[PDB]
Amino acid sequence: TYDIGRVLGNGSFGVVTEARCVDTGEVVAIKKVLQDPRKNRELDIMKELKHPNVVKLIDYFYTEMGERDSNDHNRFLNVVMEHIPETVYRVMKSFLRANQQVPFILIKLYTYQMCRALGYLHALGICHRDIKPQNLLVDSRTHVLKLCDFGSAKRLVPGICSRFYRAPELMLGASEYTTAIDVWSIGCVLGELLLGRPLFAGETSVDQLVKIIQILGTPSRRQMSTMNPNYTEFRFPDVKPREWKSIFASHIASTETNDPSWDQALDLLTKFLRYEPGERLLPLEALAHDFFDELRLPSTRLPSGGPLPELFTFSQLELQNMSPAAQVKCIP
Amino acid sequence: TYDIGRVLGNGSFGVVTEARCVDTGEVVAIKKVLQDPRYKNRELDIMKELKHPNVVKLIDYFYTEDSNDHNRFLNVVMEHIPETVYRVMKSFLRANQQVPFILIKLYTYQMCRALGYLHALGICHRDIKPQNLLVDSRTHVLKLCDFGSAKRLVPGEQYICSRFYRAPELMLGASEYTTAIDVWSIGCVLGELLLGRPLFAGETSVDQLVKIIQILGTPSRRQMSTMNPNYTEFRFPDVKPREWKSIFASHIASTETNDPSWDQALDLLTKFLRYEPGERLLPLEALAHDFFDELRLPSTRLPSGGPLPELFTFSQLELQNMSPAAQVKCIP
Amino acid sequence: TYDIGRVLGNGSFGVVTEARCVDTGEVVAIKKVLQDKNRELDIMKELKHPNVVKLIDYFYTEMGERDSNDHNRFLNVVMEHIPETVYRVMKSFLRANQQVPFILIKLYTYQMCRALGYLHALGICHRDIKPQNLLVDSRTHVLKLCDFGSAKRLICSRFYRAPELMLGASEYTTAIDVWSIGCVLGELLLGRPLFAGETSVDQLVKIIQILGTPSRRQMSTMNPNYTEFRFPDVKPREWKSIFASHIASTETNDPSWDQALDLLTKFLRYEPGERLLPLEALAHDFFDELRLPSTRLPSGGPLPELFTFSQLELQNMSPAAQVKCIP
Amino acid sequence: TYDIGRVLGNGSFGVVTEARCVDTGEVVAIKKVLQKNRELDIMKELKHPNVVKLIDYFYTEMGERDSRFLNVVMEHIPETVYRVMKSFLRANQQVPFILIKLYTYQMCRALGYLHALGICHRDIKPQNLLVDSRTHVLKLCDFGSAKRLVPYICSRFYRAPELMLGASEYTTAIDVWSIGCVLGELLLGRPLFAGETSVDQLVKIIQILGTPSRRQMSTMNPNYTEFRFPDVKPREWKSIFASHIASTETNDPSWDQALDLLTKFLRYEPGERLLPLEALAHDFFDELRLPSTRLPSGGPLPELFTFSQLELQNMSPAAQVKCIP
Ligand SMILES: O=C1NC(=O)C(c2cnc3ccccn23)=C1c1cn2c3c(cc(F)cc13)CN(C(=O)N1CCCCC1)CC2
Ligand SMILES: O=C1NC(=O)C(c2cnc3ccccn23)=C1c1cn2c3c(cc(F)cc13)CN(C(=O)N1CCCCC1)CC2
Ligand SMILES: O=C1NC(=O)C(c2cnc3ccccn23)=C1c1cn2c3c(cc(F)cc13)CN(C(=O)N1CCCCC1)CC2
Ligand SMILES: O=C1NC(=O)C(c2cnc3ccccn23)=C1c1cn2c3c(cc(F)cc13)CN(C(=O)N1CCCCC1)CC2
Repeated sequence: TYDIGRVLGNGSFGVVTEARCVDTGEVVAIKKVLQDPRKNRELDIMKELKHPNVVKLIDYFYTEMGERDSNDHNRFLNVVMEHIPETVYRVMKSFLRANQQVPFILIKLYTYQMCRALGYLHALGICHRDIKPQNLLVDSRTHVLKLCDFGSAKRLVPGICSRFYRAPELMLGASEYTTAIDVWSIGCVLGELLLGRPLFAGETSVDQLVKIIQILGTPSRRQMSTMNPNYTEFRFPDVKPREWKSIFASHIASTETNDPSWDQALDLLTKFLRYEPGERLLPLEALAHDFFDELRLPSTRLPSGGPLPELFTFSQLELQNMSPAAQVKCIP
Repeated sequence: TYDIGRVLGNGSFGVVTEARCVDTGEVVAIKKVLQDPRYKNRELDIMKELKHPNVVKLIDYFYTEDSNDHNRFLNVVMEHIPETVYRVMKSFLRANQQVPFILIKLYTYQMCRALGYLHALGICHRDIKPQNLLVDSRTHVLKLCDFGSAKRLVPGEQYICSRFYRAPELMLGASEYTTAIDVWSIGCVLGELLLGRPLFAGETSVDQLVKIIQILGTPSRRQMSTMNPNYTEFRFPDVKPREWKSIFASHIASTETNDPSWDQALDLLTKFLRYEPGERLLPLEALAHDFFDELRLPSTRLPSGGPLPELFTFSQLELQNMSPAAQVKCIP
Repeated sequence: TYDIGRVLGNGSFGVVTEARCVDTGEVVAIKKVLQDKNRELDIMKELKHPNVVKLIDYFYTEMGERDSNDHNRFLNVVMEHIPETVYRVMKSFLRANQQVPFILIKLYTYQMCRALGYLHALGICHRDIKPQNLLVDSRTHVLKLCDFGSAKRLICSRFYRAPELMLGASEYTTAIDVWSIGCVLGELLLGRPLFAGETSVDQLVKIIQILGTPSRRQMSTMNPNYTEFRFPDVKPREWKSIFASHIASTETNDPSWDQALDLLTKFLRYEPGERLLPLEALAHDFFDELRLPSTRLPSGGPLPELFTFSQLELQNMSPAAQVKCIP
Repeated sequence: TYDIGRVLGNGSFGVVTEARCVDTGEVVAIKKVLQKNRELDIMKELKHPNVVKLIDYFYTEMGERDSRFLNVVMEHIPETVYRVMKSFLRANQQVPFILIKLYTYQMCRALGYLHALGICHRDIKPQNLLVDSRTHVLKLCDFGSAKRLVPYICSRFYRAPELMLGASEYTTAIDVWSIGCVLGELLLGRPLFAGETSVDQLVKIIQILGTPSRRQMSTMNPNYTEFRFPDVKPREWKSIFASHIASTETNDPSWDQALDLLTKFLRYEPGERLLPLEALAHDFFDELRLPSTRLPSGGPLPELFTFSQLELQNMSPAAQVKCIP
């Protein structure tokens, strides 16, 4: 049913390629992975998701190979998905090359839809576990953002690489963690969208723990125990917490032009990037932040002038995972 | 001119699959990786250079069959060896049996010699682990492979997700290192061969440094900085150095007639696993160690009874990169 | 003693698995069969030959009680491990749309004959020779017999079974293994089974369509209960007809095609008594290439063991065969 | 959940072993196969008085290395028709007619059920027909060869003639032919067409059914038309059992009804072989429908008549009034 043509980089190690569905002429994305045919976690998770900001699962099928053999005729699972041409990663580097900041309306739209998508996932009990700009699909014309790449997602049963966006509890080898690790990533994406470069760029985990400490300050004994208990008494150098207003001072200087956006973005950044995972602002709660107040005004449009994408038709599971204060605030 | 059938696994990015050469009837391994024909492939150029009894032979290579494409598929054809040190180890583990000292000697020797040659060309493998060490049970030949991470370390430049066998300088944001990182791996493999489990098994960059310190002791201020200068004044908790006979006490206990095997292996383990990369015993130099004296006796055989594999017909390049003291000891 | 791992497949009446010998690190095959004395193990203890699997060890494993139930007892036969079969090598070339090179057809057929000649010299009949039983190492191109669950001093296969067996014969000779040798030479040259019928009737017809009608007397040397039994009358075809297309595609100014087919005709004969004996076959011109000193594997390597005949092998070779076979 | 113990033998593939369910103490049979299965998928569909119940299934791993066992758990019954047969054979005695009727009936009803789901068993033989000596219940088992036949195993004596001619395509009638061979052996004390090979067997079939016509031959395998086969005359079933009919006599139509039922089963043309659910209404089973009939033990007869809706749907109207007592 599909013409496979041209490789779109690499997903969860498996290969992702462009494809045309011959019945409709439409282009789709096909991630082919090597499964053992006697159960694939990513595809079972994909079958559950339905949300305005998650890639649609379209079809799936196994490659034939034909060559039988009393060893392993391998077999390849083909997951067919909605094709969206860009990522938040690309839009950023496009603005970077232009030495220009992403407009605050796009930063608001992207962070919102990322938060809403990750809240749904967490409401189903699913943790994406590898949120980074390279996974946040974007449509330049409608500025829809969709989640994708669920090769690392998992239903965290009580009892991954890409290092710039991992939660600090992960870099300390926490043997147990919560869905909050995605919230730390949300903070890192929002952070990079505002800064023009990663907030905590470091080659290894040691290198990053330092850079996080050089900003959040030295973690307390109690904070350290909420991340990894085995390190409750592991002492770090005593660094005093630096504050966002300072790090972005130059950006606030050059850009800022009659906007409280910078105050709201940095406040929202603070509520995401917290050592104690339980103290991190939950994603569906975050939708109510004043940073998104612009998106609920009726006269707000895309910079193009076109209409805003889907933002407000919350499902009941979305509403159920919102505090009463949040439920009143989000109604546009 | 190959019948491609059955996937062996995932190498550096690409997939490796078994294949039959239709001209000779022989079985080979084909690693298919996603190249860009407009650029150069590092792994293939490196392999094109290697000729050594303990490196996989490069047999052939070819590209497999629009604008906006660019992404083509490089097919590298190599010698097929059906096992790894990884598989042999987990084999003995299940039997609650220690790998015999004759094999621990054979494998570590051939690994050192393969890595000594590699260094003599200026190449660094950068990801030595049991899974890369091909083994043939019948001859107990060991060969290096998986050169997707190899590189001719050029002073002045700058990310691997292999966890247990990386050198401490790598787990700090080093950005400059030497071929000594391969020697640290040699130590971890020899360590695991003797212990039945990884010497420093911890899931993250941070957890492992901790596990290494609980054994090697806290690094001195100068030992740090020969690893990563950016962390010279970084103090760790004060751990006392453990004794290898302590870690191996139970293994040393069970195996009666300790002989110098345990003493020579632990002396050789000590000379590999050193914080300062510059103080680590060089791989060809290691060949002359007393641990391998059994390999040089004329009456020594494999446990099967068969003859020992290639061990001593050193090339001229090997000799030039051996201290004169080592050469008289190594040539039997 | 042994670490048991991968299941390689199914032998005669049991499962065969990979295993590591803990003393040596070597990989071996263990055939575990239900000992509910074995014949196969007695047969295995006798065999020593370059082209038979080595018997390495054996031990019993029991599950349950005894006088209570019937518990279980299992014979575990430990053998030399070879990683491929002729069956696998064949299907590999088939997928490639390629003929097995004549040097490998020579090597495999030669070594198969020698093992079966030795086996027969002991008076043993293998009784189930097929590509799945002919172990091969691509690296050396050594061929070894295995799977002796049917061997016997005088089956569920059908494609490589002799015509006498498929006629229900009660008595047979060791020449049933020579028919199987030819059906393997045939598949190596045709790229597909010479006689491939699902059943034990469909198969005789496909044989008849090539060998012609067995004479009144020929049918009597196969199964006497069928002498005066008439079959449809087909005229015998010629192997050069059946292989005409292959002989064209593979061309060459070599006598291999003529020599290979001359050997096929001498193997595949209705009369068991007229079939070329396995050790006599070694002297056939087909294997003259193997006796040249300059010959190598296609790889470039040395040829496997081919000529160091034991004294028993020599006793079962005609004097003409002895001068032709010693290089 | 299970203690795996004594090995009972080999089914279509894999080994079957005795086992105890630790929860109930009950004994069950576990078929362990090396694996979406077909046999397990088919087993999951069947629920009928004369098919083994599938109780459970579970997989064991054993290994964890780069480059599985299905365990099918079933109702345990300690005998087969095969084992009951050798019992009377060794006893120099014929299987009682009430038992022949019971076994053939339950077998027909089980295969009739199986066909109504579109499944073909393809390897019915005495060794597959479980029996309980106490109740004389018969249940089908060993579905490793079953398949639904959307248009290669070594079963010998009970294969249909179209199968022994390797017919690339066939119908569920092959199970009907086996029913006939099982009934036949129950009456004769030995296989009807026992031969070392297929050749020996067609020869034995030809010596009884006579030489097949071209069109009969074309309903089996279109190939081999007008090809081979001497002129052999059809023999008579009453001749074959003449010695048995003497010794027994009985003054009963049992021998006539059995041989009539044998004739309607063992026919070259597959479409002309008596369908199984039809077979239940045959006069042979009239005794099983009498209220005063009991087992030879004195006990009650097993389940025989409480037909599901599908069983009724595949019975001719004449058959339904004949079968309901
Ligand atoms: O349309 C889609 N539906 C999906 O599910 C899906 C998908 C599936 N797995 C992953 C993993 C990461 C990112 C996206 N995906 C795509 C899909 C859409 N592009 C992709 C690209 C590579 C790729 F591999 C998959 C996709 C290239 N590209 C991109 O911007 N990149 C790739 C990595 C570096 C920069 C960020 C532009 C569009
Ligand atoms: O025969 C060969 N010639 C080569 O060049 C080569 C090769 C190329 N890249 C790599 C990376 C790692 C190891 C080997 N290779 C192989 C090659 C040989 N086996 C391989 C296996 C997987 C694979 F993907 C490649 C190969 C499985 N296996 C094995 O023990 N494993 C795989 C990883 C976990 C356990 C260790 C058995 C032999
Ligand atoms: O190493 C060995 N030493 C022995 O004695 C021996 C052995 C014992 N019984 C039999 C029966 C048939 C073939 C070989 N054997 C083996 C042995 C070696 N492989 C085996 C395979 C299955 C198996 F079941 C046994 C073995 C798989 N395979 C293979 O190519 N196949 C299996 C059947 C279909 C295709 C042909 C690759 C290697
Ligand atoms: O209790 C059960 N529930 C099932 O499903 C089932 C079963 C599963 N597969 C097959 C295949 C053939 C026959 C029965 N089965 C049994 C089961 C019950 N016996 C079995 C015997 C062997 C065996 F392997 C399985 C079973 C021995 N025996 C028997 O009379 N034999 C065995 C073959 C030669 C003579 C006939 C008496 C009881």
